[PDB]
Amino acid sequence: AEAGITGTWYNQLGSTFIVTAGADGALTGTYESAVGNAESRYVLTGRYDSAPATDGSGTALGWTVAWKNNYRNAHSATTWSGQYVGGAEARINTQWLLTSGTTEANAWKSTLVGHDTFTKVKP
Amino acid sequence: AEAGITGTWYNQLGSTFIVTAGADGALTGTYESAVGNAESRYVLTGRYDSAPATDGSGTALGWTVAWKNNYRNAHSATTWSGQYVGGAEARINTQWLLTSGTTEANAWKSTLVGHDTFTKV
Amino acid sequence: AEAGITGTWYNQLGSTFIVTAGADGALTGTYESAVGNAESRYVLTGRYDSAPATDGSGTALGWTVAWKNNYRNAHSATTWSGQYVGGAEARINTQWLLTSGTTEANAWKSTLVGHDTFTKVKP
Amino acid sequence: AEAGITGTWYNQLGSTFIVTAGADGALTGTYESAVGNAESRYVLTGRYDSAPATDGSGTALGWTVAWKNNYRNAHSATTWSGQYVGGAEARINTQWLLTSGTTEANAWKSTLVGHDTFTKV
Ligand SMILES: O=C(O)CCCC[C@@H]1SC[C@@H]2NC(=O)N[C@@H]21
Ligand SMILES: O=C(O)CCCC[C@@H]1SC[C@@H]2NC(=O)N[C@@H]21
Ligand SMILES: O=C(O)CCCC[C@@H]1SC[C@@H]2NC(=O)N[C@@H]21
Ligand SMILES: O=C(O)CCCC[C@@H]1SC[C@@H]2NC(=O)N[C@@H]21
Repeated sequence: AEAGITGTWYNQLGSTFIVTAGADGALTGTYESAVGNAESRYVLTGRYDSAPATDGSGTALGWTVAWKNNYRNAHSATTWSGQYVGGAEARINTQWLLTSGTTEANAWKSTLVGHDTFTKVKP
Repeated sequence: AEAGITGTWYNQLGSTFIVTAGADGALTGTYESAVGNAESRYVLTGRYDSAPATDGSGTALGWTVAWKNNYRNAHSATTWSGQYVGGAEARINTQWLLTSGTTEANAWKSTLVGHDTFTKV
Repeated sequence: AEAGITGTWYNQLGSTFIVTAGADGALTGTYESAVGNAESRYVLTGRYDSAPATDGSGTALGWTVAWKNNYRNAHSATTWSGQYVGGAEARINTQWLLTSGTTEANAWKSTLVGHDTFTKVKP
Repeated sequence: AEAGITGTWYNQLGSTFIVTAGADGALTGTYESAVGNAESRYVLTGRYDSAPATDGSGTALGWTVAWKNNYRNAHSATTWSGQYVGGAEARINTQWLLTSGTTEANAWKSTLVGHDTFTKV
């Protein structure tokens, strides 16, 4: 649900995700990573299922962050694909892909894969 | 500059991707899939490096599509992560993650992974 | 190390992994999954770095299980790629790919991706 | 039966894969990579469906290579998961995970993902 997704979330690495879920299925906010070639906040944009199933299923969503802001440019972008599970302890479970720009030759080693779990902070 | 990312692209499955790249890094557009539980167009939003390195490297980017529109709701979302290479034959080489909303018990098989290559041909 | 890897391991889904690490970098054993179209034990084969780095790095390894035994055939195979971290609480952290045989047409949806963490049981 | 998996295959990077498939599902052989921190041949072991479905589907399989041999030790291992399709032009279509041994702090960037297509050409 939008209200459930909107808020401040943190993951196991200590990164911060601030997001607003719009009525049209949109997600906008900023992301701050605790690791990597990144500093300060970066803009994020994404989409989510604004009409999930009426059962105990998670709400599918995803977002992207290109790691360029006014202070650094890492020449990379990460996309997180996962689901939102609301409740007393709401979590967003994801798997992500991080692609770095490379020459054709090194293209075989351009993408990392991992997974992150986010916990919502009260409010 | 010289990022002919804006345009209509097609992938090996015959899906169509129409995007606009903004000077500061935004990507907006619509996606139409030739396969799956989808029909007509869906809204996409992403980001790209608006200042790629000045060496022979590609431009990293990514975008998301939540598979809900006025015709169907597949309760899933796909994110594509990859890089753009321009020139005579410009291509966008990606790897994607498709997550469906499941119950806890089926969370272990909620995500598919694949790769798509787009061209303007 | 071989001695450290050899043993019985379980993951968060309740699946069992019994393995022997050979001096030549080989892994052989059986796997029993708590979920899926599987029943009883399946043979597994893999390899590991028999000469890791002398630091606090994990030992890279991977193994495969084709889901066919004398009782079922799911027409699929899973490969786990990860690292072994030994110590008092040794763990094997992995990411896996599960490919199902399909017709060319449905090949775009043939592979699932996930991650599993294994805990070693005493002995 | 009719699984011409045994043989010498090559992928788009020019790497060579020589494998033998056993009647009960084992795969054994050697791998030589044209890229990376590797040189000469490495041992591979895997498994495949020795009884694939009798419809027009491919044969699922997978194999592992730990990148250590008498010449180099890259402290990494790659696993390829995919399916074999035979016929005039037989191919093995895969997705792979390459994990390097890291310290805890760098565990978040320990794994690369990619895709390789093999042919006997
Ligand atoms: O190093 C880079 O190229 C940019 C920073 C990447 C940080 C990654 S994105 C996935 C993972 N989750 C995080 O919170 N941070 C890392
Ligand atoms: O079935 C669904 O859940 C919605 C359609 C999914 C279509 C996928 S997304 C990745 C791949 N690339 C495409 O162009 N279409 C498929
Ligand atoms: O359903 C199938 O095709 C065969 C069983 C798959 C079980 C998978 S493999 C990865 C994950 N980890 C487990 O312990 N079980 C599931
Ligand atoms: O650099 C290393 O760690 C060892 C060599 C890795 C080579 C990889 S494995 C996947 C891809 N396919 C190949 O044929 N080679 C690269």
